[PDB]
Formats: sequence, C-alpha cells, structure tokens
Amino acid sequence: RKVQVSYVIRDEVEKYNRNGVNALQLDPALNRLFTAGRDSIIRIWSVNQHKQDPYIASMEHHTDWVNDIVLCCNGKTLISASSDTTVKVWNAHKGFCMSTLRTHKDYVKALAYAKDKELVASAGLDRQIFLWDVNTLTALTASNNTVTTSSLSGNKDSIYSLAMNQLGTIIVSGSTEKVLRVWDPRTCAKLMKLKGHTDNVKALLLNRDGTQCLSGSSDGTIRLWSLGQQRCIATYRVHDEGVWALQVNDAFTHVYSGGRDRKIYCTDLRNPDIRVLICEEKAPVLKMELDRSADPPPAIWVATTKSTVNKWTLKGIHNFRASGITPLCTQPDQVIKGGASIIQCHILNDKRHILTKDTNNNVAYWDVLKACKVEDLGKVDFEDEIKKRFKMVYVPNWFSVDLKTGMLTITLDESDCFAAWVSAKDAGFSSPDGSDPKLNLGGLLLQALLEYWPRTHKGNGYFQVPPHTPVIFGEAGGRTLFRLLCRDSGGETESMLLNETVPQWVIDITVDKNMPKFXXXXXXXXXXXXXXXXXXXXXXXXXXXXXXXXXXXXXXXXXXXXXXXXXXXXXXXXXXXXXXXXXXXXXXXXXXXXXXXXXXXXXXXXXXX
Amino acid sequence: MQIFVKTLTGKTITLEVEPSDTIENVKAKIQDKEGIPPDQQRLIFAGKQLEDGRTLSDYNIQKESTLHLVLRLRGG
Amino acid sequence: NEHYFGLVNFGNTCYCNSVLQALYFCRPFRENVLAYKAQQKKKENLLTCLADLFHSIATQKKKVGVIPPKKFISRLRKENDLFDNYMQQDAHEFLNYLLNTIADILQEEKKQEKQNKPELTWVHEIFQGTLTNETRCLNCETVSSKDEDFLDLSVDVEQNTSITHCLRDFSNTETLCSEQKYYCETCCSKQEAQKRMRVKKLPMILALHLKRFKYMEQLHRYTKLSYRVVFPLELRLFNTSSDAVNLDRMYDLVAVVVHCGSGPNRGHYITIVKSHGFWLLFDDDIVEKIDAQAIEEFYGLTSDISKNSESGYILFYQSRE
Ligand SMILES: [Zn+2]
Repeated sequence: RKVQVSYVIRDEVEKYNRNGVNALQLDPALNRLFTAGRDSIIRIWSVNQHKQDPYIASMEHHTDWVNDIVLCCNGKTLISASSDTTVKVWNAHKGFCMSTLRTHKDYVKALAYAKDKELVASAGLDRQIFLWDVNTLTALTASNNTVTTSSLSGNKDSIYSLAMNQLGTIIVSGSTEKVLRVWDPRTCAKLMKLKGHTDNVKALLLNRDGTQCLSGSSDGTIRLWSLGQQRCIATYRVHDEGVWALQVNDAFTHVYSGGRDRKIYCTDLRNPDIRVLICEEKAPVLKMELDRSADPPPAIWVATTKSTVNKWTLKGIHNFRASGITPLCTQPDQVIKGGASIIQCHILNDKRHILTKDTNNNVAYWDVLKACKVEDLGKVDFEDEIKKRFKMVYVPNWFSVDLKTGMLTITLDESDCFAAWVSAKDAGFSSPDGSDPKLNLGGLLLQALLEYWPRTHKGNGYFQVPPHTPVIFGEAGGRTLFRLLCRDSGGETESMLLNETVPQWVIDITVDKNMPKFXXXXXXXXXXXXXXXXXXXXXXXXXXXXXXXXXXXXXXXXXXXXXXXXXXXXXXXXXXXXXXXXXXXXXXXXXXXXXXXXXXXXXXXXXXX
Repeated sequence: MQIFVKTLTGKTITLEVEPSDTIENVKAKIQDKEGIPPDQQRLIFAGKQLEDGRTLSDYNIQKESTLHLVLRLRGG
Repeated sequence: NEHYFGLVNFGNTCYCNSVLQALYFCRPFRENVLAYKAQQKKKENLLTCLADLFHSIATQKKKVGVIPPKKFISRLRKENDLFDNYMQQDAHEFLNYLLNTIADILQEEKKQEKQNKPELTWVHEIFQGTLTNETRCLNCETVSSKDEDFLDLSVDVEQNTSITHCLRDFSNTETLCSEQKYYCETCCSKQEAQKRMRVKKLPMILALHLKRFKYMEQLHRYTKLSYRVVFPLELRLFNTSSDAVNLDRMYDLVAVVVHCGSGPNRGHYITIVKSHGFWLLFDDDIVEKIDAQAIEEFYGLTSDISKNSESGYILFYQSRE
C-alpha cells in the first residue's frame, strides 16, 4: 500500500467541536463530560452548570471520526474507537494517548464495557470483535505480558453496535446482518443468534445481569429480548424512522430513545401506552448519555449531527405522568457550544485557491499552497461566488480535499502530487530582479510542510506553512502511520520517526532535492488554407504564443526580437475554429479545444492574415 | 466525483473521477482495481459504448452513475 | 410471405451476419427498417444500406437461399475504421454500434425536419429501457435515486443457473463496503452503503448480453466462460414506476446470437430465430430448421463434454403483442 502525506488547515486550538458528536461519556465522580467528535478530537467539559466556558482540554491523536468512547477504571481512563481503523487508550485525568491498538482492519464503530470484570470489547466493519482487559492495557509493568489478541468470531456482516453486561457474562453485537449475535466473553463461546429485526441495529443495551436486552434498529423499532427465553419478548414502534440511540434507567423499566426523526422519547417498557415526548432536537440524534446521579435520572445529554451538544432536564416526568403530543422541554438547561462545519468546497481553476461553504452558510477564500485562510466572504451565494471568481486557466490536479472532520484536509499522493508546474510570477511570487522559473506546487508545499525537518538541510525559499499545521502520514486504504505537527519536525525522536515513516517518493524531492522533470504534451500544426507531418516537441510550461513565432521562421525559407514582430500580423495560431489569446498557456487549450466534443489531438489553425 | 463500475462477476467497484477525465483514463483506473488492460476493456453506459477519445462530460456521466464493464468474445 | 436467406461471410464477418439475422427476426425493427427504406433519401450511410439489405431479403421471388451483404459491409468498413479489417470481432460491440449509429442518423433527421426537449427515435422505442439506481448510506440512510437509460442489459453469470436468476441477482441489493465504500454527500465521507438497480421503464424488446468472460489477475489474461446457463422461452417482468400504473408484462424469446469456440480470442457466430413457431439456425450462408428441444441443451454446455463450446451470448426477448 502506497503512502499519502496530508495536512489540516485549522487554528492552533479548536476549542469547540467542528463536526458533531458521535458518542458521549459522563464521569459522575469529577462531574466531567466527554464528547467524541467527527472532527477526530475528543473534548472534556465541566457540567457544574456555573462557568462561562466549560472547555477543559482536547485530545487529538485520531485522524478520523471517533465512533465510540468508554470511561473505565472507576473514574477516568478513556478508550476510543475510530474510523481511522485504530483503537486508542488514554490517561483520562492528564489527557494523553497511551497505546494504539492497530488490530482492527476497517472503521471501528462500537465499544462495550464490563465495569465489574473491568473488561472492554471493540468491533467495527472488520466483522471481528476484540476483547481487552483494561488492567492489562493500562499496565506499564510488562512482566511477561505476551499479549494474546482474543477475537470473537461469527459476525457475517459489518458490526455497528456492541453491548456488554455489568458482570461481563454476556456480550451481544448488532450489524447489517439484522440478526444480533451473543457470546460469553469469558469463554468466547457462541451463545445465540437473535433473529427479529428488519434492518441494521445501531444501539444495544443489556441489563445488569445480562438476562434481558434492549435493541434499536434502522427499522424504526425498539426490541426487548429475553436471553433466558431466548427470543424477543416485545416490540415498541416509537419513532417514525430509524432509532440510533438508547439509554435506560437503573430499574431497566424506562427506555430512552432517539434517532432520525429528531424526536426524543421516554417509553415505559412495562406499559408501552405511557410515552412522553422529551424533545425535538435540531438534528437527528446520534447518541445519548443519562445523568445517573439520581433515580429517576434528572437530565439527559444529547449528541446529534450538529456540533452543539445539549442537556435536557427530565425533572418533571412524574408530574406529567399523572396528568395528561406536547413535549416536556422546549429549551435546554445547559448548552455546550459548537463550531461550524465545512460542507461544501470548490477548487478554482488556478489550483492554488479554494472556495468553501460551511454549516452557518459562511463562504471563505483559501490558499492551499500557503495553507491558510485569506478572506471571509460571508453568507454570499456560493455557486455565484464560484462563477464570479472564475479564471480562464488550466492547472493539473495535484491534490485532493476531504471534509470529514468539518475542516479542510488536503491530501497529497505519489501519483499526481507533482504535476502542476506554474511560473512564479503567475503564482504571485515576484523575484526582483532576475527571472521567473517554472515551479512545482506540490514540491514547494512538501518542502514547506517538512520545513523544520533537519534532513532537508532549508525551507522552500518562497513561502512558509503555519507551524502548528498538523502533518499526517498515512496508508491510503486506512491505517494511520504517524501524525506530528510541522514545528515538531525538529525533535530528535520526531526526526527519527519521520526518518522511519516518510515514504521514498517524498524523500526524493524534499531531502535529496532530485526535482522531477515535466510530462510533455504535443498537438498537430498546419495551415487552415495554404502554406509554403507530425506534432513538434512541446510543453505546458511553454508560453504557447512563442511557438506560433517559430512557424513564421519557415516562411522565411536579434532574430528573437524580429520573431515577436510576426505576432503583430502573421503567426495567427488559432485553434478549435476560434481565436487563441497569446497570454493563454498551452495547457489551457486542452480545457477548451479538445474538451469541446473532439479527440485529444486537435490540429492548430494557421493563416497569413 | 465518485462513479460506479459493475465488473465481470457483478461486483460493483467505485472510481474517483472528474468530468474532464477521458475514457482511457477511466479504463486505467478500472485497471488499477481489477487489473484488466484498457485495450481489452469495453464500457457501456446508458445503452452506448464509450469512446476513448471522449470524456465523461461529453457523455454527461455524473456522480452515482453506473458503468457496465464488459470484455470481448471474438468470432469469425 | 416469409423468406429465409443466409448471408455471405466476407472473412471474419460472421458476427455481422449473425447480428443482422437476429435483428431481422425482430419484427418491429424489421418493419421500421422497411418503412425507412421506403422514403428513399438517396444518400449513403449505414441505415440506408441496412434498409436496402432488409428490403432485398423480404422482397425475394424464392423463399430460401443466400444473399451477399457486400454493400452493407462496404459501408460498415467505410464509416468505421475499427471493423475495417479482416479480424474476428464481438457481436455485441457491433450490435451496439449499429443501433447507436442508425439512431444517431434518425436523430439528425428529426433535427433537420424541424429546421425548415430531446426527442426519441424508433430504435429507442424498440430496444430502450430505463433503470433506477438507488444508493442508501448506512450511516445516515439518506437514499439517493438516479435514473439511467439502457439499450441492453449486461448480466453477470454463475455456473449452473438460469438467465432469470442472473436477472434477479442483478436487481438484488448489493452492499458497498471496505475498498468500495460510497461517498455520501451528507456524511461528507466514504461509508458503507446499499445499492440496488430496479427496472423503471420496460422496453419493447429486452436484449440480454451475457458477461461470458473471466479475468485472471495473476495470469494477466482472460478466459471464456462456457457455463451452463439455461434460458427459458418466456420471461415475466414487473414494473416499478411511479406506482400509478404498474406493469407485469410477458416476453417471448425470439432470437439468440450464439458464440461457438473454446476461448474468447477466436470462434464463430451463429443465430437461432423463432419463426411461425419453429426454430431456424443461421450460420452465415447456411440456414436449417432445428427441433425445439435441442436448443436448450447445447447452449450453456455441461461440464466439458462438448466440441468447441457453443454458448448463447446475446438473447432477444419480444414483448407479447
Ligand atoms: Zn450518509
């Protein structure tokens, strides 16, 4: 698998979630909340209720979505599951990564935890589930540990949900297989295969003893199951669409549910008739976490597709149950602020600038090469702005863009990274008073990204990238190899890791400075009426207009200045049956001549006048 | 943008393309996943066989489009 | 007023003759071609030549014989560099080229009758169907629907099956996962998704093209698939549509272009057609009546016990009228 260098255009600190929360985890001992972000960052908050800013810290090791989080070891020890295919163990009090399990092969979608037996399992699109002892991971002793990876087999389809009971005697998985699979974590023995659901199961819940199970699926139903009776015991149709998040009280009598329809409901499992509309969120519910300080729970924490996290009070259930649908809460008691997510982006024909639109509808102009914002256009019409800022030039694709963090992430690949060769003056890099060379954008950018790396000694000579710019090195298919900040390239152990992970295709150009040649283009040239066999050797780096002057030398059968005079009357190198501007690059003709319903070899028109 | 190709076994594969991408290039991308050389490949879309000289925009092949990959059975 | 005349092989043009024969016994196509011949624009192109050939076949004093498609082939070679040779070719590539070329000619004529939004020619009226592709993201479940036209369906095959089964697997839901994940515009990231292709608009004639080939990545070559694939004489299809009107139309098999040969690089094409209830075999210049039971069997060879594999490659189903 080939390796790709990528970086994120962002601020030094991203205090608020930039793409919504997938999973929630509350610590009652220290009154701290944990949000897992789609922006790949876990954040810690103080839910004391009285503080102008609850932001404590942010944990950034992951490079993709954080699907689930688990708070273990009687207080604080966060485990995370991510779409970067890795599982990370964190010292939750001090907030840093300890170990990274790279056992999973695909996105890691869910985690289950057995408090008592202090056990934890991880599953994803791997179709494989992995059991882990929290104590064994947290260990720093390594006294003949010989870590044995214990997997769970059976899952035919991709797993989206996992649940384990308190005692850790039962473990059930939910997948696109619609069927739930149960096992005994202590023995790894297959228990049963509960058939019943119509669709994928995204939420699973087990009782203390693991006797009965609650499940939520995209079929719109909540199913109660008895593992004793070994079959479904009940089905509640509460939502008018998929149900993705569930929480229960300690009694295991009242179930809390939400999903796509954005409505949050509490439902009495005993008497399904009793169904209270808690709220209607501003976006589909992705995950919920109850406040378990009191029974019944005083409040519920709600994570959605939006970056904002909300708390809704459940204190008044009892009074509404006896008397008299109309929802309980209209406004949240406490709101965790959210940032904006970039949902639309457009690369301009100059492949240096990017236009973006975000969830607040704010449009902004960006410079990929200098990895920074340039201007905030505000809530302007995005497609109209795109048109207005149209440049009639062509520059080959040299990078890709992703927005899965809600932030701009630019990715460079071995293939097309080096492809865009533009003049410096064009690139706005005036060099008074010598000449303008043909610079490679991807090259310069690579140099700037690894500017502080000593192996490349300096910079690129033209520009600098923000020193806090994260530089990620990763396999295209999935697995993340190494993430460091640009400024950190200096560190001896960092430079040692760059030495070990940075692939050869980058080494050739940044350190060894063996800059790549160009990849020439050619086209047929002849008179449109008369003149007195094959395309001449040419390049997109050529000014195109200068080649038309060479045609005037054949009619003749200090000279460089006389050839420029031919452009005033002769030459006339038209193409695609239309007039061709001398300032236009040879590469730009491919975006108009051959692009207009014709073969990639269009002949150049020529005339005496 | 992303388009789809239905391969010989009926398996669907994805391709990341641009409207300016030519058909030969697309066949090269198919070749990267399946290994079939472009000279052996034939692509049918919307009832029409795609020409190597033409581009995706020319055939108006937009996102989520499914292309049908087929090879050849020669006879005389 | 029926006739049965074979076509001369001009070296490796059996693929041509076979497709022309299959198309000739597609009555609405034949009829539209004859109606085209009657207007006499008197300019030469592939359609006028085709019309001349079909008219010559239909209007012959005897009932049986052999006709040389010299002028048609001359035009085919003239307007297409690709078939301008004596090499062996694919019947489906030819079929598709011919249908699109004629249809393009007709479009240009509609465009030039108005001269003194888009329209549809009779080629589309006969062979064109429409599919609806639906992709559902498993993360947010936002189903995305896209309509796409077709002139024929290319179906993947498996050992010891029926074309009805292949057709049903074709319309089965497929999960896009791992390296093939779908890019969801809501999730703004690649996700597992469910893909299903259902028939939205049924064609007058359903042409089925069997993907009888397999690529060996490790061996850098492909082989011909000579699997047994039974094709029934009749087929029933149901329509989706807007569910205001819902179809359940019956089709009958009328013709099969068959490829004979052990490999994909060489072979021979023949055509079987149904006429007034019995089956006939066209092998270039030779035509013979064959009994109905023998046509299942050789087409889709069992095991290996058969000389130079003769397998059905393109089938033509005619809607009941
Ligand atoms: Zn989605």
